[PDB]
Amino acid sequence: QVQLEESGAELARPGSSVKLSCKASGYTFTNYWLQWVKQRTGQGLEWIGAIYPRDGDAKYSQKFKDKASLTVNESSSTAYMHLSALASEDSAVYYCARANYGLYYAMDRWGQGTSVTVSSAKTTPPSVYPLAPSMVTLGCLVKGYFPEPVTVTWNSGSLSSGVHTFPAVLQSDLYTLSSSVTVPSSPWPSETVTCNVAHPASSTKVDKKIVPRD
Amino acid sequence: QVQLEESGAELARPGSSVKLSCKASGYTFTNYWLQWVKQRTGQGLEWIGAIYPRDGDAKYSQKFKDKASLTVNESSSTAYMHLSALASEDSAVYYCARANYGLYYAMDRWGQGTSVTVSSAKTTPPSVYPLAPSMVTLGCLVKGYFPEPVTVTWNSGSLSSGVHTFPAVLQSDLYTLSSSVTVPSSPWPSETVTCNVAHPASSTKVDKKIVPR
Amino acid sequence: PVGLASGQPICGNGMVEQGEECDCGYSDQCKDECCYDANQPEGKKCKLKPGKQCSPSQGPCCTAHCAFKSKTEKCRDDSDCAKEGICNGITALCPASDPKPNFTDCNRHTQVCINGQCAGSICEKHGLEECTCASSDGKDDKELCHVCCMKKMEPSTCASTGSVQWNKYFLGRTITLQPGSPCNDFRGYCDVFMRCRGSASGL
Amino acid sequence: GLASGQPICGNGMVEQGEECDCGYSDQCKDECCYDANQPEGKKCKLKPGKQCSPSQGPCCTAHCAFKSKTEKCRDDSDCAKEGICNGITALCPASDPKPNFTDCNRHTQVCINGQCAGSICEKHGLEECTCASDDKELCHVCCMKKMEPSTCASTGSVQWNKYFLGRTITLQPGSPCNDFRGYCDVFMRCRGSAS
Amino acid sequence: DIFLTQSPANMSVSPGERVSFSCRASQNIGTNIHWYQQRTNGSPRLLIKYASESISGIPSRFSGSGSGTDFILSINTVESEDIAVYFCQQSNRWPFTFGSGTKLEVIRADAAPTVSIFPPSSEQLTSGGASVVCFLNNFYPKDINVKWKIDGSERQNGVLNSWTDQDSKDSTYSMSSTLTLTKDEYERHNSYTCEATHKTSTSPIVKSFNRN
Amino acid sequence: DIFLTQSPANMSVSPGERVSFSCRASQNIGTNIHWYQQRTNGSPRLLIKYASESISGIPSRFSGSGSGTDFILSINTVESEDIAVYFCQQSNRWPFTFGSGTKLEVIRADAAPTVSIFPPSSEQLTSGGASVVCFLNNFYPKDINVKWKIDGSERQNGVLNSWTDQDSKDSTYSMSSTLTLTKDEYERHNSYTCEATHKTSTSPIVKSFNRN
Ligand SMILES: *[C@@H]1O[C@H](CO)[C@@H](O)[C@H](O)[C@H]1NC(C)=O
Ligand SMILES: *[C@@H]1O[C@H](CO)[C@@H](O)[C@H](O)[C@H]1NC(C)=O
Ligand SMILES: *[C@@H]1O[C@H](CO)[C@@H](O)[C@H](O)[C@H]1NC(C)=O
Ligand SMILES: *[C@@H]1O[C@H](CO)[C@@H](O)[C@H](O)[C@H]1NC(C)=O
Ligand SMILES: [Mg+2]
Ligand SMILES: [Mg+2]
Repeated sequence: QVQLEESGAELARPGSSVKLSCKASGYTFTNYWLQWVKQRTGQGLEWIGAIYPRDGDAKYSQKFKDKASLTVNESSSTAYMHLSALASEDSAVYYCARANYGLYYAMDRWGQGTSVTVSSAKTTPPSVYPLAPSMVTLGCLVKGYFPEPVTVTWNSGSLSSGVHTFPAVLQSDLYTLSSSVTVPSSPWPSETVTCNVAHPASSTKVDKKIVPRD
Repeated sequence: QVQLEESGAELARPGSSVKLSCKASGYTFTNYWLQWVKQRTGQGLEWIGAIYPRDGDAKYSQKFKDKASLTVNESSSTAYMHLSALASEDSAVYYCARANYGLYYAMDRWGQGTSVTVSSAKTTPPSVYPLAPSMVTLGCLVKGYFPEPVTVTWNSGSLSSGVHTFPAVLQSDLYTLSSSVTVPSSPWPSETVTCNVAHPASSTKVDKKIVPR
Repeated sequence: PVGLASGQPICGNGMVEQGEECDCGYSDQCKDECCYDANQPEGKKCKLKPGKQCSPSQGPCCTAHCAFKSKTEKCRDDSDCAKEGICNGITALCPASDPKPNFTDCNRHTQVCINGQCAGSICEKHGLEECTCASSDGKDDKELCHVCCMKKMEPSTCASTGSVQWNKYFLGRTITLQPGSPCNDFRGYCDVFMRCRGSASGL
Repeated sequence: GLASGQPICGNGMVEQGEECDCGYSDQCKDECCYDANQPEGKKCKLKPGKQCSPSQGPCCTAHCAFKSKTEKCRDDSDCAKEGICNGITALCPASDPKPNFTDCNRHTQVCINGQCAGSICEKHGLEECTCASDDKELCHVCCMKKMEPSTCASTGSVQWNKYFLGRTITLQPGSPCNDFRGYCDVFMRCRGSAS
Repeated sequence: DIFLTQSPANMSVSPGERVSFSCRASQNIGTNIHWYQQRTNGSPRLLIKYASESISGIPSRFSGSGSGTDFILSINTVESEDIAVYFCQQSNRWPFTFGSGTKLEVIRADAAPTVSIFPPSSEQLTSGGASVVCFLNNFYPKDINVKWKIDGSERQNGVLNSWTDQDSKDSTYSMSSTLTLTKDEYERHNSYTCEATHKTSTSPIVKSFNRN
Repeated sequence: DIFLTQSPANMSVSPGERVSFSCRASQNIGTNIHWYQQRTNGSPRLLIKYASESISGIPSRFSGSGSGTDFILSINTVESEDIAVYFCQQSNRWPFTFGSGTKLEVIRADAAPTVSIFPPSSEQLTSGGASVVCFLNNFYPKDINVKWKIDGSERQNGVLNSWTDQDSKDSTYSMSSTLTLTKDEYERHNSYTCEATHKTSTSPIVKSFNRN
């Protein structure tokens, strides 16, 4: 199955550079143009450029010519995009996508995106708090962390339905996020519901069991 | 097996009379003295008298001679005590008991007792109210009824352990009683506990499901 | 006195026994000023303190103060057939009571005092003899447990004390036997309720 | 969406046997014209005193007058000039040709009699060839001295500097390349072909 | 009649220990006396007859002796189901007479009352009266106090108290206390509180609510 | 470059109805244009190429037509997993360009928010700050307001709001609001209230607590 697996989220200081990767499998890497596309939160797609992995020939949007450098390792069937001299306007999600159906190519297969964040702000772990009051709603507060993402599961992924995790909100170089789970009043308190937060950038992991308050 | 089954609780007006009965089975009725004993709440035993069911010969305590009358039906193997000219001092539990191990007899077998109440007060049904607040205690209030007894069970008697039913308290011709069950917080609310109250004298029955406030 | 007796004489039970003058018990029990406690040496164990005339543990005719009670002081209550015990003034024993006169009422009126005892019947009081009332036939009377009298060696005349005959002597009052007394010609015993309970043959 | 096309009175398109077509009655905003829900032979004909209808063409005004003679009814083509009204009709008359050897089709060809033809080579008196095996140059427009195929080179070459000044002209996507073995894609790579 | 005394009136003993009840006759009855056990809400049950002799189906840990005027019933190893009142009765003459009984308590570790308060029910409030119920549950030893406070103030009127006998599994005691008001007089006030005072604390156990 | 606009920006339709998204190119691109779907947190997904032509594994309810400068992507008929943003992209010349997208809402029956308020946790209070969070969960339609009140007084500072996209199973919207304080200023006051205003009531939903 045809797949483009991209490198994971980068944090990067202004003026530095990042090297984003896209590893191709499932097809012949050197038979297809491979393209890069930028998307700022939540906003349009913007075509950066394309490379032809056979000879490494590259086309660039004029806008990105001073920003991006495209290369491939043909052995590893991997493509790279270097973003350099980083400013905040470069914080964005970046897709690789395979070009297909010539002569005017659609982009028929996409990577998951890599999220680049460009800031001076220092990596911080979240504090995680319980949110407790026929149906009952509980939650977790994930407070004061940087950078994105965090992940939140409930009971190690045994609760899925019932769950809203809210989009993180930035104030003063920290994110806050909350998660919300609604379960029947019969299991809770009687059976345990736990939120599991992980913040891969600090390798913090927290479990919190929710328990009834005064 | 030797057994004596007694009639159930009497309410009786001052000045009236009652007929209390004791049914013998499990032996030859007519071979044993049969005795009657009064006990006021909660207090000493008091021997009323004895009767010998063969010829119906009766012995009476002097104190009860003007009170109690002893008879038998030999056919039904039943003994009777009539209490007459009833006053409040006659309110008491009354046992029949078999005399055995001669010649100076112990009382080797007893009926359950019959509770006699002597009052002018008219029968009233209880109101039943829920009592709700790692363990949790709930209850039932059983209020403003007459006469005793009532029975209280929980979930038709599936809850037994966990349970105090308190002794009833008399104020102004009505009784109030409470009952108390303690269950883990896991069943309640999640699984239901219901008290079942019954007051035979009015043939009232109440179920009440206990529910959080 | 609850529980079995050792049935061995020992100096230290409350009782005087051969070879001992008094016995007030072991030190922990002995309120006697007259006597020497059981856990006190031999040879004094068991013996009257000197100058002390007698001990109340020997008998009621000694005072708490180790003196003989004077003669004709009460040492015993009246029995049925006997008068008060009186001290004789030379011992702490209460001497045997003297008898009440013959044909005095004894044993809940049931028999009569002869030479200080209980014997015979209240029948003999009137020059009758005690008989047993007896059954019509297999069928148990209350009168089985009555005191019943007859003219002397004339058992035909047997009747309850309260019967219409004997009215001269008893005036129609039934006198019941004592519980435990045999009844229906030794085929029975009287229970507390004065019924004759059949009893086993061949004992 | 798809065209019917059947001539009928009306679709809003003027056809044989009709002078104007404004639509049916609730479509018809034309003060010049009779709607299709009018009686036969008022159907799709000009209202009286009305010279023409904007449904006939751009050279009629909203008020049913012919536009006058030098007025613009049509845009620049590659090979053709603006359309001008003639003042006697509402049709926009055929545009006149732009000069011969004007650049058309992204500088790939030349206008001759207002069609778009040939090659930009012919402008300079060269002939078009295909470059054949540098791999990029497969999608260049390439010129040769006339009947001298050895001399074939890309418009962007050093050799053609006189005429093309070192500026490359790429072929249009879809063009045959490498002597009819291939086609150029949007990225101007020559994609191998088979049939 | 022949009269009996029992000593003592109540008696208190740890499980597995031995207990002895004493019965005194007002004249010589020989051996004719018998012993009865009455558990709570139960009938009398014959233990010993005549006064050493065993009854079929009676536990062997029950024994007796005595003669003349003085008699003793003994339990050699007490269990907690032996909580009851024990009676001597004389058969020597009729009318038969009973000693006034000795009550057996079984000792256990101290327990503080579990105290619960309950507000008037919906029904009862729609009906136009109001009862607050306080339980004080499963405590030892026996002596306790309950107090009531309405909005901080000690209310002695309308308070009906009830006490359980000793529990045969648990060995504890429980108590309810019921405060009863008109819906009106109840609805004057706000914070309703009941407090327990028991040996197992220097300070009273307080439970409360506000009307909601 | 060649530029694309998409109309309208958002569009909202009941399930099983038909919907049509529109794309305008700044010059004649012929058929060389393609259509992509992006769900929430998703990658773009190729729907149609060249602009009528189908992609293997794409649901057949997706179609497209157009030519030259004007193109239409059509869903006949809508389901609720079709919630997404839809993009046109032209391949006619590079740099390739995208329209700015149309968002699809799927209409459903009105739902009032489930409103929950939560007090600061123990951990957070020991740490020297305090957060109150209000959820407003599973409401439709989209527009809503929060107000916060402390002891009756309306508080605009320290309030952080977050909104979900539409739920693909539920078809609803949820929202969180986080009021964030010093432990000190939190411990100044007593009653904390979050109040929600939505189409489904004339009067705002109020949840509250008191500091305990
Ligand atoms: C390509 O990747 C492989 C990693 O397996 C590495 O050995 C090789 O040196 C790489 N090539 C270049 C040009 O970096
Ligand atoms: C004894 O009881 C029976 C009831 O089965 C009754 O028929 C009979 O008449 C009773 N005897 C007397 C004397 O009432
Ligand atoms: C009493 O009874 C006997 C028997 O007749 C008699 O001989 C005895 O002497 C009597 N007592 C007296 C005072 O003698
Ligand atoms: C355009 O070129 C053709 C061919 O040489 C010629 O016939 C025609 O006259 C030219 N047009 C003009 C306006 O010169
Ligand atoms: Mg001795
Ligand atoms: Mg027409």
